[PDB]
Amino acid sequence: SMFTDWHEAAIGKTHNRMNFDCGDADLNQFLQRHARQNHEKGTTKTYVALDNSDVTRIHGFYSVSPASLIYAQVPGAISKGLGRYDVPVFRLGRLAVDKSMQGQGLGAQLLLSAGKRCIQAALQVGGVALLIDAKNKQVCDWFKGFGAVPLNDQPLSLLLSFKTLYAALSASGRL
Amino acid sequence: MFTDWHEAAIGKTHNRMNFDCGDADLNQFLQRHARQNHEKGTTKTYVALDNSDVTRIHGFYSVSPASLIYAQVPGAISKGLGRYDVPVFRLGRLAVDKSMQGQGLGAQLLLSAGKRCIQAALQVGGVALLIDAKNKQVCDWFKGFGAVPLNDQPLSLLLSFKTLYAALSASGRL
Ligand SMILES: CC(=O)SCCNC(=O)CCNC(=O)[C@H](O)C(C)(C)COP(=O)(O)OP(=O)(O)OC[C@H]1O[C@@H](n2cnc3c(N)ncnc32)[C@H](O)[C@@H]1OP(=O)(O)O
Ligand SMILES: CC(=O)SCCNC(=O)CCNC(=O)[C@H](O)C(C)(C)COP(=O)(O)OP(=O)(O)OC[C@H]1O[C@@H](n2cnc3c(N)ncnc32)[C@H](O)[C@@H]1OP(=O)(O)O
Repeated sequence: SMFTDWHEAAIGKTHNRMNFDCGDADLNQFLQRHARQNHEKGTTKTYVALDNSDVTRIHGFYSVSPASLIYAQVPGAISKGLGRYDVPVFRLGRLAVDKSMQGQGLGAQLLLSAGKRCIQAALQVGGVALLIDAKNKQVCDWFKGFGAVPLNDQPLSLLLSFKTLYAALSASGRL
Repeated sequence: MFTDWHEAAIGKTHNRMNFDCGDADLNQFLQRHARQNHEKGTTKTYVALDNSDVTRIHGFYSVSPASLIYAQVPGAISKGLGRYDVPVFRLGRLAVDKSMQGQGLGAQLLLSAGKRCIQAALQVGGVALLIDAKNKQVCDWFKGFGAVPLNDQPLSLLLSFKTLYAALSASGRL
């Protein structure tokens, strides 16, 4: 039942950013107004899930950028053995699926794709987790279902460690 | 310019004891932390190895992803009303053995660190190297490559990828 008739690419000028509605105006507007320009500037890189038949149709997207957190915010399961210093991460700044395609596994595939992409980059430049600011309790619970864990004093901000993500990629044959 | 060296990720074969850049904190980092931090993923360290002795470290640098709050970055323009970060890579360490200093190895490793981070940023973002200078002397060294201080921290500098890419493209490295 999982939707797989799509392919991943960097956001580009040919893609239909207007005909996307994930149900959250802020994410729709980011795709419309900011994703492509930010990608070219380098402030955040956005990747789209494109329909295999209509290559202009965006089924979903995610966006990443390098970041860091102070030691006080990081749960000990991640910071154990690292010393009392800033923790390098990648922020998953955006993740969205078009409402017409939701609940079909595309969000899960995109989260794992983002994690794989950041893990690969971290082999060159460092980083140990994805940092996620969840919009609400429901979204927070969605990320917790993949092993993301809340920051120490910010319950809606989560860390999904590359250790957790690597194990999930392994168990699902996605390495 | 000293060029009889090659670059590798820090590993178990390299001689981390026989290295002295004249700064004890940086020697101790190389001895105690560089390799373990590389394997843990908190910072990646790359060494300049003598072409005649693959265990001999002449210099090294270390990098990691980071972010800076808008308020620290000169000229940071916002697309929203809320708090935002400028995505960077920290150049956490840069050092050259005292016997090899003044021969352009530090400059070469700075450009190598910039190249490596620019290439990663093509996948995952980032716009500059962030450098915490040890003192005024080191601060001026980085300023010699166009590094600009943060707004309220004169010893912390940003070296834009715009600057680094121009040099690497001109020299054929990118
Ligand atoms: C960082 C931020 O931007 S936070 C804001 C996040 N974005 C939004 O809230 C925008 C609005 N919502 C959306 O875009 C989407 O609904 C998302 C991204 C939240 C969810 O993605 P969707 O594609 O809608 O749903 P999802 O990918 O969960 O599809 C469910 C399938 O994924 C997989 N899946 C979901 N959760 C799990 C899990 N915990 N473990 C294993 N597999 C899972 C399964 O295959 C599941 O199908 P099944 O439960 O029927 O077997
Ligand atoms: C991030 C941190 O860790 S801050 C702490 C920095 N590290 C230290 O302080 C440790 C102790 N010091 C050192 O390890 C070294 O002395 C360093 C890294 C500071 C300098 O590296 P070195 O290899 O000693 O010096 P450097 O690479 O500048 O050698 C000079 C050559 O570099 C090149 N170079 C240096 N500055 C410039 C410049 N502004 N523009 C162009 N080329 C330059 C030139 O080729 C120059 O040779 P020339 O002036 O004879 O033509």
